[PDB]
Amino acid sequence: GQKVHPNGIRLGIVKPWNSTWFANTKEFADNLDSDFKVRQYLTKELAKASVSRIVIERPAKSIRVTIHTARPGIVIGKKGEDVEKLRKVVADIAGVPAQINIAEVRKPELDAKLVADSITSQLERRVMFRRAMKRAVQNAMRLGAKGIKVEVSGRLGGAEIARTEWYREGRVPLHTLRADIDYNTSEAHTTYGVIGVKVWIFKGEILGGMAA
Amino acid sequence: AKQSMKAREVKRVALADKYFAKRAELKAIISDVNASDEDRWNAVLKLQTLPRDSSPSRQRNRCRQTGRPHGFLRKFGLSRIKVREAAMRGEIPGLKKASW
Amino acid sequence: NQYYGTGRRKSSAARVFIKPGNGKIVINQRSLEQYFGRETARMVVRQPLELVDMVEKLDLYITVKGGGISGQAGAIRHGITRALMEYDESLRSELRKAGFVTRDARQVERKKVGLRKARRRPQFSKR
Amino acid sequence: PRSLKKGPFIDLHLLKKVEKAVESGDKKPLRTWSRRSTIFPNMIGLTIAVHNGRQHVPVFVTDEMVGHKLGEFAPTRTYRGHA
Amino acid sequence: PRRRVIGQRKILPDPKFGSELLAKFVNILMVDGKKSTAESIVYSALETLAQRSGKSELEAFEVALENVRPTVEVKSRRVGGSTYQVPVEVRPVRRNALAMRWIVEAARKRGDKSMALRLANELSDAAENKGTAVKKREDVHRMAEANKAFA
Amino acid sequence: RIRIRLKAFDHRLIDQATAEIVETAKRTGAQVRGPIPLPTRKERFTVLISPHVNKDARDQYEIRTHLRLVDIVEPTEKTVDALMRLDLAAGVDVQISLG
RNA sequence: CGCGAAGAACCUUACCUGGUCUUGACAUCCACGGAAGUUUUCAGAGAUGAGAAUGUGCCUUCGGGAACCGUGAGACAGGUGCUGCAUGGCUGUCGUCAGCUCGUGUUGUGAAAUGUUGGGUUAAGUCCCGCAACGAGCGCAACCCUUAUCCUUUGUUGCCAGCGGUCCGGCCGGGAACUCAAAGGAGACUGCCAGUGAUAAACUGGAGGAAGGUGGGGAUGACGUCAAGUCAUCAUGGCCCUUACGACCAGGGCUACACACGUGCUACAAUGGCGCAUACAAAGAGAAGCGACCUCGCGAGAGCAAGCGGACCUCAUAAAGUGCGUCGUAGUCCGGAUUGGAGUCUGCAACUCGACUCCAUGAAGUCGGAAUCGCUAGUAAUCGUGGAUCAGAAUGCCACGGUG
RNA sequence: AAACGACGAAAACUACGCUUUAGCAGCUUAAUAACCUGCUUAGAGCCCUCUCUCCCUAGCCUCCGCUCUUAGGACGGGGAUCAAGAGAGGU
Ligand SMILES: [Mg+2]
Ligand SMILES: [Mg+2]
Ligand SMILES: [Mg+2]
Ligand SMILES: [Mg+2]
Repeated sequence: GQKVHPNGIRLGIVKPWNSTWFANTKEFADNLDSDFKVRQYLTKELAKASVSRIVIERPAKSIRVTIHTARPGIVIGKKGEDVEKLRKVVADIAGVPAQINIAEVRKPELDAKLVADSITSQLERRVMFRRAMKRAVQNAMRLGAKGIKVEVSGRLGGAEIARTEWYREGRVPLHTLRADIDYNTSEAHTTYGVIGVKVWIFKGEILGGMAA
Repeated sequence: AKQSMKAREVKRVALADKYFAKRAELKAIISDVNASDEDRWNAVLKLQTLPRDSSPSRQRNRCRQTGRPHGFLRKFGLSRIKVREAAMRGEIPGLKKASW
Repeated sequence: NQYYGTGRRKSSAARVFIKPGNGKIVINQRSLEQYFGRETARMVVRQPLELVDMVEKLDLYITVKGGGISGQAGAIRHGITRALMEYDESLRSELRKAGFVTRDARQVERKKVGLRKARRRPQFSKR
Repeated sequence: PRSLKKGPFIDLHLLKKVEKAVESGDKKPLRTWSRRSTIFPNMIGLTIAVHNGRQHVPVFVTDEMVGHKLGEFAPTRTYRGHA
Repeated sequence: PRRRVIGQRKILPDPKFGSELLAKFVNILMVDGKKSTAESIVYSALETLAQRSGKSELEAFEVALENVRPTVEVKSRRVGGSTYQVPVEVRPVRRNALAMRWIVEAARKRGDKSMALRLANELSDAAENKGTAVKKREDVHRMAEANKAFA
Repeated sequence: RIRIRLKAFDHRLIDQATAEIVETAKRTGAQVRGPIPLPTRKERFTVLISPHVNKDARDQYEIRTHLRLVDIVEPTEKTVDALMRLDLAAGVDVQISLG
């Protein structure tokens, strides 16, 4: 409750948005709800495949959903028809004609969500929490990142007291307005309660801002 | 986000979008002085025994996602607490913190 | 002829078109006296041509458009200076040696949230 | 207020009940539940028990109340002094 | 300010005749941003005073200010809640400023048909050391010089 | 006689969209008037970020709207078709006027 | 403590009063039947009971299907009920205060220390020097948003520098020097000369400069403190009610009261009120809309009503200012509240409970103890305008410029 | 009033894995080496999936929505199998 949310301050410098179509004060509540529904359905449909980001667009009364994942095999399916099969249901949800795109990420351990994922899975399957934390740190460090701050709140390792713990390797700035700060948060459900996982990742210095 | 209050609001739309023509013509007739007293009285008496909760200006504008009965904004159709988390995540095409 | 300037001050903006002859200052169509009420102002807009001596040897023609007597009164001066400079440029000295060459940036700050007038703060209830 | 040409707001049922009372010639009170209804001159000479939630308070309507609401004669709060 | 020690700011040269003293008098006499009517009042009063005294306007204003010019400021540098004030000499700039502030305050104190008339009447008294400015100067100086054992 | 009003939020993409129509016109025709940027509309909103009670936590956001005009006074047989057969990029909005 | 509540007449909103209910107002589910559905008739204030006039909307093998209703339970609902002493998320304060740590090395047997201390300097753990310290992270600044001089690009709904007609109006003929419009940049960096300081860092002057030492304003709130505040935005592990804490609508009350308090508007009257020429702003909102004219109304606004998702039209002759007159120090031609009545906007309905209006009574109050709070520059202080909430209902909130 | 510290030294998808090559980097006097690493590409070991090397046919298409129909090209329809090679990729 002290630090500012970094995405909301990095929106207008380097970090791209997740919804930037054109509405006029009438249908964006509806567009926002449709985006939320399609994202929450995509999460439940691809809870196994590691999925990090979902972006939306609305060119000329048509919805385009772009998914950035690391296991496109499950979503594509055999003979490349499951993607169209689920495009049918997302088009039914969105009403307007729909199309979907896949932006499979090579070496995606630098993605905030996919680096905060599978550690929730290890905690759920009762793997040691300290082992999971150190594995996540080493995996996020070995790919060339310059710093990952992940915050874990609530019953560390299925404990009985909601405590606060956080590791930090490298350097993770939060006040610099040029540093690419990929931020996300996830939750783990266990037999003893719920745990929160917040992740900041410092990609490095990026000058020139947008337009590559 | 009470479920009991989340149905009355949608009823107040699903019933107010049906009596649009009759109410509009009645308002025009009773607003134009070029009418008859008996006809206007009969029209207002017929209008008043129409279901009360079907009036247009009898429903408070309710938030879309959470239904907070205060701070409803026309621009986003969402309350302040939800528009904060929406603009902070970045789903609003153009919402950046500002500085004049 | 026409040596030109563009004075600015507060949210105002002038446009002086000096030329050679005799006072005949004329602002936004009206003449000086008619345009500017606060006789004070009717001196800021004659100060520059005083530090030289062209009060009666040059002409003029302005058209300020923004702000209020507050600073429109001044933008003229700045300009009458920038353009006076383009008459001879040897005057740059005296004119800077009098403050008539700088554009004052003094603007008007923003009501910040929680305060009530930029700086002033809601009175605090003692204890 | 309301537009001069729109008309008063006497109830469907209240009008029927007062018409029944006036051609039956009964002295029994007529109980009414409406509180935002106006007054008609034809009720002069009748006892109306108007309801405000606590009691059916009686009104012996005079010939000096037509152009206002009958509910002004029956408050809802209970207070006649702090002590 | 403990560390930031600033100088003294510059004011407009008062293009009516040209005098820093006159500019300061105008900008201390004005209130509620009414410098236009304040200038009209003070200039009418000074022009009347010029004929009333027989000298020039600026010279008559300067000598009238000097004749009621004070010398000591009675400040409150006490160590705590206990009452322990101290008189001290005044620098020339603050001296002139305080003298003209007392003049413009006596102008508001004494009432008449108009503020221009009040200013003229009070300047016509400060010319021969009368009115309110000289009385206030004497009343401050007596209590500033009667306390000499306290340093 | 024919004009297009471009409405967007990004000056780094609305310029590309303008280029993709002005070059198309200059290729399948001529006599263009270039991009004319109208005064952008900025709408400000103060939002309380206090969940229950804090009358000090305010955030001052603003929504931008950039408008540009691309008018081709003299059209050929191919200009209208070339500027209407475009695969317009998402996000931008086109108001075309053919009087 | 003008807090949520960015606007409680009913609806509303969770409180109160009467009445209807039971896998319920709202969620998936089977046995099937009726297209869903539109107008009215009635008893009840209403809650929802009877029902008629009716429609048979597109489709497989017609042991029919989607969609919507209806009943029968059981698989289910529902909780603004509580637990912020289970929590997530969020926020305020300490505090944009300047500190909070780590790696290696060194020192002491060791706990531990150095770095982080000491002089200058600053807004600063900011910079320098010395010193077993050397470096690094979160940190103080910058990178982010505007203003301040100048350059180029594009010139419409805008400008008329110059030229022309001209209904004297930029109307267009024209144009891109300018103000303005949005895109990319030059640009203030101790860069300089002098003094001081340790031949440093720095500070002070002055020169150029549009701006000078951070050029000027805003977001960005460092480890941590307050079982700090919200299970009433929301989600949420446990208790909980399951023929009622779930649920039904109508009428009240959240707006009341011998009181005390935070905050602000309104006034104390000669810089002040009464009226008649007359002036200069920025930024905004607009299709269930913004709503020019005109006919009217002492006034609110009534009728008719052009244009416009708008550099086009509306809201919107801004004032303070200014030149005149006038009043003359008086509960005042100050002060505008309470009162009876009148219509108007507005939403089915303003007795509880709106606002506007103008005729009429014209309160209090006449710079206010002890205390006490805000401001260091285009800021205090005054004047008006604009914006969101919403059928209307701002002295509250957020912004904007003028004076200064 | 309480607050211990033990075993990714019980690496929990292989992202096909499985092979191998140059440099980088953590390591330290400078280096190597294990791998501690990712990281450009090479080739095939080895399981692979798809279009194939089969033939028949000249299929073939596209502005006018229908048509013999016109420069033309990356244009291309049915039936069982694959001997060994070749493009891609890895549900
Ligand atoms: Mg739990
Ligand atoms: Mg020191
Ligand atoms: Mg300098
Ligand atoms: Mg409403």
